[PDB]
Amino acid sequence: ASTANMISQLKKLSIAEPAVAKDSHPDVNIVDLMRNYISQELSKISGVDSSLIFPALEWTNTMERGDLLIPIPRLRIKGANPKDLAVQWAEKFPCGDFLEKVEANGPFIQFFFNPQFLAKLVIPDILTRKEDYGSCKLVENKKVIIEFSSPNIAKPFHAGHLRSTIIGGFLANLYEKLGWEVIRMNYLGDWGKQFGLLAVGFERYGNEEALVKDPIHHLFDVYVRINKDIEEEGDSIPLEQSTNGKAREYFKRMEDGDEEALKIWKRFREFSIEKYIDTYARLNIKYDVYSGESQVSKESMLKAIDLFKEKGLTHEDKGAVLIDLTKFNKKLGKAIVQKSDGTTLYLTRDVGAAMDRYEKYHFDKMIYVIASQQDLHAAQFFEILKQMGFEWAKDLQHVNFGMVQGMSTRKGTVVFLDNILEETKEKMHEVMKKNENKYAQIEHPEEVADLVGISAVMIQDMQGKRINNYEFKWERMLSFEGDTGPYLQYAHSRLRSVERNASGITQEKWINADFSLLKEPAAKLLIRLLGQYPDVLRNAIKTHEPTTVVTYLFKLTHQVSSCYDVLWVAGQTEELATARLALYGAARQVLYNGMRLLGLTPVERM
RNA sequence: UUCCUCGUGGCCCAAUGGUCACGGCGUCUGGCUCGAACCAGAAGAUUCCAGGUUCAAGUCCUGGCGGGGAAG
Repeated sequence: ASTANMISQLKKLSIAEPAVAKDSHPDVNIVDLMRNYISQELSKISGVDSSLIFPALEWTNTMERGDLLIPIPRLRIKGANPKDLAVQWAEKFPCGDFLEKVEANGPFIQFFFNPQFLAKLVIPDILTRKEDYGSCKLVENKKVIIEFSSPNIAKPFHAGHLRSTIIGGFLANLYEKLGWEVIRMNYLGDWGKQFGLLAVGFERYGNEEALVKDPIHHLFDVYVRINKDIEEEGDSIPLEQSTNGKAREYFKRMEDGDEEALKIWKRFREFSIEKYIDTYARLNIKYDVYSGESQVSKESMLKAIDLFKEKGLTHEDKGAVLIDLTKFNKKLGKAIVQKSDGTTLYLTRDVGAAMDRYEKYHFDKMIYVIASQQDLHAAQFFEILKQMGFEWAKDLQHVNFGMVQGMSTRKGTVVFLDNILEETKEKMHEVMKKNENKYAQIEHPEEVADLVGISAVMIQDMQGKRINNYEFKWERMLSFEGDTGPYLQYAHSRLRSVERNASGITQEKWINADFSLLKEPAAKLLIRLLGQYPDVLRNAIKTHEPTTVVTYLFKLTHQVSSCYDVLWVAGQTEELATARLALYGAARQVLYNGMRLLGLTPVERM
């Protein structure tokens, strides 16, 4: 046997334990292949079980320290001296065609993959599976429900709601790529005093004809004014006669039955959902079901109430049903689940909704993409499902995120998301016209500008970890130089130009290129880069951070761009021209994959 | 007042507990006779403070300070 054989032995090798081996996928992750190899070999040298070595292998910070490394201390070898072991094991390590070099360094052992070896396997793999390159089957017939955005249709959809939307869109695409069935659910906040306020407000300032001219502009004007009332008349006018109370009243009429209200409501409900469907689509998102606070009946809600008692979780307080979660967690406190008047509160509705979902979908996992401002709530909610004894309770997860600051209707700082997009599109359109020759070759400058701007908007948000807050600033959405959406778009766009620029050669020929011709440092760094996308995605699903992907995407595009200035595809020998076309080709495919994963839309020209 | 969360270069920000902290912006020097929305090079750090756990801390623990959030 030999090299093509070692690969087989390594692909059908579960050196990892029943737990971690479910992570080893030598077949679709070059780094895993190496993890296997390195483990098998280092075991033969060290005497240490390979299952102990595998998880001790770490991907490096920068590509200067190798492709993987292992901290000897981690192996916990009694009385040993890591620095010596490193040296010993390192100088004796079999490189073969896999590794380029193994070098001891302090208590660590670094492993430098052989770029040639990588090239021959990764590019073809990438060029062949294309949109499925990063893919990996991490789950066996599992269904997940991801509830995201879930806005209150009675309030302006501003820049702040961009977050729960794109994050949820991301997790959805990510989960699918790793083998999950995904239900994209928008849990619309469409049943309460808030809508009441909007309805009342429409009587006060609404104008049926202006509504038709531009529903949204008018409705916003309505929202604005009616809200000035609640503010201006603070604690004066007695409830029944005040605006606020008048709003609560309108909701009563609905929750009561008033066929008159349930009509103006349903009218709004249908319309809003239509307006939303376009917006989400403009962000490459298509919900499977548009649920909502309304969709959870008093049946499901009360059935839950009984369960709280049935399990001895509630206590009576002057007619109100409460739940003191202290027993379970001091920080959780007490929660009102139903008030004296009988009205079940939102904490109870959420539990209803939950149970309803488990019944209808029998999901293996449900992800709640809410904002950090609902941390306590989310926690209580989860705790309750636990103590209710639901098996699935343990399959619920809350993915939070920081807030976009600088959005206030009463401060006039408010700016709708549809407009943020639009305004950015126009700006991107102008920079696009700065280059006549090129601009001329674009068929739909408008469509493309909007794609470019959206990438700008999305990336600037996904660059840092969800948890981080950030100040709304137009310059954040309008920048195109440096690490910005436009940067990725331009890289993708120029890699395509290079392709078109050499139609003379086609993909089929790329896969069988003489990869040995990709020996330059720049090409090596880029090759190594290419084989990490698979690890990136799997790590992405652990951190649930768009930034996990975006960070990679820039290292990739950065390296690509470096290469772009030294490795020409044009004016070369057909042999070298095909070699680099396969390199840039794969690079483009990976960038394509990642961008889509994040929810952006690659552009061919800009 | 109680709880949570963030604090990394002048500004934004990354990091599996694993070595001498990744990028962008600003700024300095260069490069337009397959896309310069770019590239090459330079300078800028003790990762908020006092400690602690650990072979190893930006990362974990306690407390302080500051911003944000939540509860009362």
